[PDB]
Amino acid sequence: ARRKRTTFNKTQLEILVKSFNKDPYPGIGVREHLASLIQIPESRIQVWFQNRRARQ
Amino acid sequence: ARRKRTTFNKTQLEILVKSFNKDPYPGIGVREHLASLIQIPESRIQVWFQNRRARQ
DNA sequence: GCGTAATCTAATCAACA
DNA sequence: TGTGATTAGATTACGC
Repeated sequence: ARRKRTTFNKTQLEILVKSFNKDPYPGIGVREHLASLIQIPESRIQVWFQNRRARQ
Repeated sequence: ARRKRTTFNKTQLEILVKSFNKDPYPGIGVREHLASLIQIPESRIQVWFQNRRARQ
C-alpha cells in the first residue's frame, strides 16, 4: 500500500546535501525551489530532510 | 517559513470524510485517487488523514 | 478564537538494488 | 542484505 520508493541520482543527492549543509531546516520556499530544481516532489524533499536530520 | 494553510471546502471535506469512514489507513493508490478527484496534493491528503486519526 | 492544517522527533517497516 | 516511507504523539499557529 506504500508508494514506489523514490530514487535520487548523484546530482540530486549532491544538491540536496549542499542545501542541507547550508540549512538543515529549509522553509517551504527553499523546499519548493529544490523541488523545481532537481525535479522531485516537495513532500519527498521534506521527508528526505527529516530522515537526514534523524540519522544525524 | 511554513506553507500557506490548505483550505478545504464542503465537498472536499465530505469526500475525505466518507473515504476516512470507509478506510482510515488508505494506500498510496487511494490517496492519489482522492488527490486527482478533489484537486489537492497527495501529501496534503496524507497529512489530513493523519490529523483525523489523531483527533479520533 | 478554535479547529485543524503543518512540522518536528522518535520509532519502525520495507523495497530496490 | 543493507535509506526512503509511514505512523504516532506532541506541538505551533493560520483561515475562516
